[PDB]
Amino acid sequence: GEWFRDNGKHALIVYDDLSKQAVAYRQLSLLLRRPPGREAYPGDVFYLHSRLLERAAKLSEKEGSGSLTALPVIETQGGDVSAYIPTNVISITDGQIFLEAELFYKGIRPAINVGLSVSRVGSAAQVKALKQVAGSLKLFLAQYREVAAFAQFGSDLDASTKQTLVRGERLTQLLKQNQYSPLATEEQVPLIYAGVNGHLDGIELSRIGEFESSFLSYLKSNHNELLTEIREKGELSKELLASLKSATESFVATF
Amino acid sequence: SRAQVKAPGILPRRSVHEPVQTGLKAVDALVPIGRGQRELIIGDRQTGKTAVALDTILNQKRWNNGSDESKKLYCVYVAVGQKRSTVAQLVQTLEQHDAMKYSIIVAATASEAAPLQYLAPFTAASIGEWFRDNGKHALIVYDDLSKQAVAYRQLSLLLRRPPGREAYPGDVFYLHSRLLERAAKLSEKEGSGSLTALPVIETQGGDVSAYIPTNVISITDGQIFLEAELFYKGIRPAINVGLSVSRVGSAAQVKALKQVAGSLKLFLAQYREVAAFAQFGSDLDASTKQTLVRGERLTQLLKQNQYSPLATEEQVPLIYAGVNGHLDGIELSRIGEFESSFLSYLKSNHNELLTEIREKGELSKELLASLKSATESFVATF
Amino acid sequence: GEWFRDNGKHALIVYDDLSKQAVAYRQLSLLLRRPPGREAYPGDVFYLHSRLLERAAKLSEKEGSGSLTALPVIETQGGDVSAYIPTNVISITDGQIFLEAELFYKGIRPAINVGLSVSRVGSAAQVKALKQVAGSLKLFLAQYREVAAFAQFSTKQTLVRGERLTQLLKQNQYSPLATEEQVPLIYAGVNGHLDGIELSRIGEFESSFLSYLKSNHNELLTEIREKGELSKELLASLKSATESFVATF
Amino acid sequence: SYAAYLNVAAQAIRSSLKTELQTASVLNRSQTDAFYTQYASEPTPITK
Amino acid sequence: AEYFRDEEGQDVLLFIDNIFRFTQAGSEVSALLGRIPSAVGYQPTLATDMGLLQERITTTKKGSVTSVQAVYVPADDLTDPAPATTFAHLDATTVLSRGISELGIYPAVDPLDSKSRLLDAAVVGQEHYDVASKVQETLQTYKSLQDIIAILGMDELSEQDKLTVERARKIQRFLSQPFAVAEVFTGIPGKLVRLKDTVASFKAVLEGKYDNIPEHAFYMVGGIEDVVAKAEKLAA
Amino acid sequence: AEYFRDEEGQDVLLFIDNIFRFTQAGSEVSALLGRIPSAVGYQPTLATDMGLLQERITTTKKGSVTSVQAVYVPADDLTDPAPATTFAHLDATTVLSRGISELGIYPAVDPLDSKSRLLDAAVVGQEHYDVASKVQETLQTYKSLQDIIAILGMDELSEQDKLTVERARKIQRFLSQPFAVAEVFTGIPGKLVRLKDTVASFKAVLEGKYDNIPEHAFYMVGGIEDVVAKAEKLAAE
Amino acid sequence: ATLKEVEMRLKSIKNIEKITKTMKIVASTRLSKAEKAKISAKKMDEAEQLFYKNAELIVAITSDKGLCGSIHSQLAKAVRRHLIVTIGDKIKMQLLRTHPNNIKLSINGIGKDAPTFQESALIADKLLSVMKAGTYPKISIFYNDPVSSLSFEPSEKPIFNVPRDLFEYTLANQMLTAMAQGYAAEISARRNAMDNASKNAGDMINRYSILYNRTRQAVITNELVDIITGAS
Ligand SMILES: Nc1ncnc2c1ncn2[C@@H]1O[C@H](COP(=O)(O)OP(=O)(O)OP(=O)(O)O)[C@@H](O)[C@H]1O
Ligand SMILES: [Mg+2]
Repeated sequence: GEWFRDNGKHALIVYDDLSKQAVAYRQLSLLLRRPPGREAYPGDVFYLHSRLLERAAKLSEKEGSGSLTALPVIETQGGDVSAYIPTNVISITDGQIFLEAELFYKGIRPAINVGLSVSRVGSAAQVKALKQVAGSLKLFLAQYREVAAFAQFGSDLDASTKQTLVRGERLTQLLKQNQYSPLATEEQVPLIYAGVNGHLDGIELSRIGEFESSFLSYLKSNHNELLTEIREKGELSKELLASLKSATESFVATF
Repeated sequence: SRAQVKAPGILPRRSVHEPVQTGLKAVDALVPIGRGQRELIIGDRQTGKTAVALDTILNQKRWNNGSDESKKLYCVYVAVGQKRSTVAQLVQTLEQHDAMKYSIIVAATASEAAPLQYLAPFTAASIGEWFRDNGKHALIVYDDLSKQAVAYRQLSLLLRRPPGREAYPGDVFYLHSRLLERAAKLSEKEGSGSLTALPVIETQGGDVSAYIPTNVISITDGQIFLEAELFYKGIRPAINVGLSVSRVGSAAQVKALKQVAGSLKLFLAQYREVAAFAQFGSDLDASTKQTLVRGERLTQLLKQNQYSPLATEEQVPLIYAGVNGHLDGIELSRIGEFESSFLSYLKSNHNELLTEIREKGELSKELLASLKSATESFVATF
Repeated sequence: GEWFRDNGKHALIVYDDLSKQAVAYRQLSLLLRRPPGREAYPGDVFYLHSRLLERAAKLSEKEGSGSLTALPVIETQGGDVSAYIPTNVISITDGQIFLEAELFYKGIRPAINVGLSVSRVGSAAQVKALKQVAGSLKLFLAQYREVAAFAQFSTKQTLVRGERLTQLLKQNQYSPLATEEQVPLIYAGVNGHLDGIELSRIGEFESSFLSYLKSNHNELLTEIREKGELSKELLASLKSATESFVATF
Repeated sequence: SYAAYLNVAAQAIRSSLKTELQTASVLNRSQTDAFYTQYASEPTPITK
Repeated sequence: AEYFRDEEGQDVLLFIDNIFRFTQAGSEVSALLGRIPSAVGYQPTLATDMGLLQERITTTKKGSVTSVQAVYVPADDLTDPAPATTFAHLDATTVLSRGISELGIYPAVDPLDSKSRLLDAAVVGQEHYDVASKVQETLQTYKSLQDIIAILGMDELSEQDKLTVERARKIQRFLSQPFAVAEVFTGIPGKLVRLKDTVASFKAVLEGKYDNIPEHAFYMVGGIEDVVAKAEKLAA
Repeated sequence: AEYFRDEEGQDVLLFIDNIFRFTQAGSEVSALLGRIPSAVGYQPTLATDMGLLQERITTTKKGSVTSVQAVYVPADDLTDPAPATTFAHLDATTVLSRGISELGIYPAVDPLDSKSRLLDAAVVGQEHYDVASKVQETLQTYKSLQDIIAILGMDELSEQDKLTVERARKIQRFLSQPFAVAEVFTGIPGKLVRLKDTVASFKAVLEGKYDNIPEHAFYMVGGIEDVVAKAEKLAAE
Repeated sequence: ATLKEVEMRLKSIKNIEKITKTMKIVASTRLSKAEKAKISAKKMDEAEQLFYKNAELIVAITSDKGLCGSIHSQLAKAVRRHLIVTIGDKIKMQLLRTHPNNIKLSINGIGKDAPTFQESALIADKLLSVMKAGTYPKISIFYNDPVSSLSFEPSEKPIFNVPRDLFEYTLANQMLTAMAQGYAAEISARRNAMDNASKNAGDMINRYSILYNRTRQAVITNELVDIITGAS
């Protein structure tokens, strides 16, 4: 990857997975009879994963402007993050995507723990359209992960939080997407505008997918201009945002 | 015979199908032991392990006094790391109950050099192996293998061998395996014998995750798990029926007892599913309340006194009463009475049912109907 | 300190703190490749402290009557007294003063946990006038702790008495009061005469009452000083002013 | 049965309310959903 | 097994009972040989020994050595390095839980602890996956409501929750199956069901199309085209 | 002690305070003798070096020895190898625990972890054994309910359990006792309570004869007549 | 003792905290309707009692469900202190252990929701058609008065062709008022009790978190000690 980095090209290196690199180095060191540390890992394992990871960098226009992005995978045992290798890699990386088995089993996939996941960098990188439209999404999702423990109870449900329980359910159904089907930003931001602005409230929770598949068509055909400008120009100028509201309200009146 | 002598292989064995009648309701009825089985008696300090093994040893004098060498279960008790005064109390117990004439006691006490503690279980296994190989049945109690493991640890570390987990040597599993696997049941080509192992393990804090526990739990065919929290509640023997399991299972239970033990087990499993709300039994659902009541009364119904094994003829009517629901009307405290009175009635009346639960060993529908009759009658009198 | 002890003089040695001495001996030992034990300390971290604290002794007049008193300090991680080094020094020493963070942050300073604090020499060292007055206050407050813990889950009398006793014991830093000044208060404390005083007023009491005896009653403090023990006549003369001031207060 | 009579008349006046006019309070005000047992132990359970 | 694959030219399935003891003996030999013990006492060569065993178990041009490996979990702790390393190679999990035998649901496979990687629509198909997901959702709902159904009666459930519970029990018992090897054990004729004939059946159950019929009729049958036969016998 | 037992024939009682310091001593030297340390850090010989000491302390047909041994528990971990090995060697074991002492209940003997072989109806008699079993059952019920108490409050408990809990609290506290040697640091005069009086008093408490008496009167009194006396005193004052 | 055990203990206590926290919110949601059902009935009562101001059996009202804290305990204390017909399984249970021969009539199932005049009227109707409360000098109602969002007091209100119809009516009206105030007191007591329980759960979680940290450190120290003994 350092080649693309130094020669002015952008790269992406996926380590799947570094827990097994740590195990391999542990074997290699214990058989060399080097003194072990915690969890039988050698002392410098922090040096192992740091020397590996932070080679990832974004270079100056004076050194080539290339880059290399590192997505190291770690398999936590029983969800424990206090283990030694996880404790180190969480500290080395700029952020984490925490995939939760409790979500994976419920059929929420990708099972990202929106609460524990964090990107202490990427907020400055996000495609502007998605920053605009998802400004409210993290708050809505945290409120939902609070209120959802109350999902089961009857008509006594408070009206104030009923809107939370609606929007969060719809947003959870939106954020799940089938494997090997990655979506373009132009297809991403319209759905998140529909969700955050609560247009999906009038749709049954089992039909959200039929929305996401159908809505993309309504956009692609009826509003090619909007998707095209969102991808090509990169941001949702107010005029395009009004186009987006109009298109969503139109399809939803249809749907 | 040599101490370390190879265990019998696949071909000569025959499957465990006949019972080691312990007389302890909580064992015969929920975690049975067959002639040839290997059952771990695992529990914390002073939780009742030796008491289970010794009640088993004592019960056999019902059969060992008779005429048929097939029913007789001769016993070997290996005392490893115990103090000699405890072995003296043990032999005094066995003498009071006359059980010494068919018991052999092999003592490598704490003061005996470590090599003899490491070797004693092997030589006791070689003793029992004679009964096994000559067409008789034996029962060997290792009390306890944790101390054999400690003796072998001393031996190994002083031999400058490298330690593994818990400072125990890297081949303690091989030790306990080539010890226990010698317990077997043989086939008619080799004398129809057996040798049954009841190894004890001293779990610190109930941690089944320690090394020697982790090994023995995997070597043995089952475990009788003794718990202190059950002991102090008067559930004695303190057998955690849930954690306790037998892989031979029904093949070892007496037929008459298998019949009722299936339902006993089902009801106690429901009780364990509900137990989290046992202290809130009032407001719970009707079915949950029924299961809490009956589970509590069954758990009480299993407790019995030290040095007092009940024969199967006395276990069967009692487990029948518990399962079919007659005891649901009895205060939880009076159950101890119900047994001691109820069995007496079955001798004062319906003696044929006990006599045939012993002779036939099988609860034919006629016997089950007469038993229902007697149970209704006494719960009416009670 | 042993020079004072041996030559007939009296000493006091404050070790501040032995947790760090134990850490230092742990370093010294592990670097010497001594095999680690519990809490990675060496097996003889006990001897390190026993041969230190056993030297604090009180001698007979054959050896000159001297003495050496030891006030070792131990830092407890997370307030757990079950750790290795804490337990070792509790086993070596004749008692313990346990200072609790929950009390300290609440403002109960000094933060003496009366339940866990105990001195096995006890009254034998206490000034006679305080033994004569305190009765069994330590066990009363030890029981008050559990009474309050279960109250959270006529007990009100024990609980009131314990709250007021706990409040009475507070003291300001660098401001020590001699025993002439402690004997008076602990009577109103132990004999529950303080039950008629609101909690927030106790800080006003302790000084005002101290001012009353010192202002008027030189006859009582100049006794308890020179005598050190109460005759039932002076005990009466103290119960009297206590009842009088408390009725005034 | 004066309060009982008013209860019957009330169920009448409540069912008389237009189906498009009933608030859930009205359908609730008809739901007794209770039982009684005479009483030692209960000789007979029944609705109330 | 690999000879049956490479030279015999046909697929074979290899039973390893138990792999925990492969890892255990590896730790024993490593401690004996003086290799510094790793985490809880297992060998440093744990992962590479396991790999050198497993990765011979694979498919190739001439055939495949399938493996069904019993995995003993010491102290029921799936986080022990031995099971944790075994889990990195296996992609289908079948949990035989005594709690499922208490309900009498033989062959006692835990419908929820058991999991498989091939359940993806890409491998089994979107239909199979939708059906299995509905089954899992219903059974997870029942297992969740298991506490509330005890604290409160089933009359307290919503009709849709009650329906999911009843169809969950029926799904549970339709999952039971008479084995052919076990026909001597209890006489049962022991039927075996194709995969398609299983998806089409649990589908008919899930949709409520076959909710008309009782619980015990779903017990020990080789398909809904046999559950209806059993139910016709019972109704008659 | 051995000579007083065997060559002089008299009845001996041998106090050892504290036997753990024996094993710990063997530990301190084990590393310097070149042994590979065992578990948490004790010497390999722990199981045998102890026995050769412990096995000599015993009763014999030559003479009787009554031994009372203090067994320090490091870090309060009764799982530490030394106490765990010692437990096997003792007929009667009274485990003093820190939690009971924090509750102000001296003499701090854990009423449950403590055990003795001679607590059998054959030796102590059936009445004593039933009383002891009811006591242990009540205290274990309290310790099991403690979490429900701590979270949901005592009021959630049923009448049977509220009574069992109040009785357990009375009993754990009635087990307290002032020792004549502890007076120099507790003030309360010492008490000796005979065996029959203890059995009868705990029987009376189990039977509910004194449910009316408050807990605080059961503390540090001695017998039950002194429970009554302290109750009268609290009522008067 | 070991890390997995402290971890499962902490997880169970966390689940308990979660459950009690959800229950608090549910109770707070029901409180909104209980308050209004209490307000209306308080106005109706004051109106009816204006007549008793100008002019002039024990029915024990509680719920059927527990976790209300001291509600049922305090009402049973009031009943025994004053000292029968019970409304609710719980007060019936409190009384059945002490005076089985005194319970004449038990009503169940009304505790789940706010009282309605139908319920009160039919309960009175059973008192008049079964218990035959007619012309009894001994008639009074024991019930909980909700004093604040954090307190309730056990209370008693006495009971007394129109001069007879008015008793036959105020029976139902005062029973309604008592059930309404008892429902408000029960809901408030449960909110307070579950809040207290969740706070206690957080405290226990803090304690077991201290223990988790200590056991983590001890586990690591022990394991690395053993490894180091091996590496000699
Ligand atoms: N059936 C029983 N019912 C009640 N109590 C019993 C029973 N059997 C034994 N006990 C009591 O329990 C203790 C028996 O301990 P036991 O010998 O069974 O355990 P152990 O294997 O010796 O454990 P350890 O070796 O650690 O002491 C004795 O105090 C005895 O009085
Ligand atoms: Mg034993």
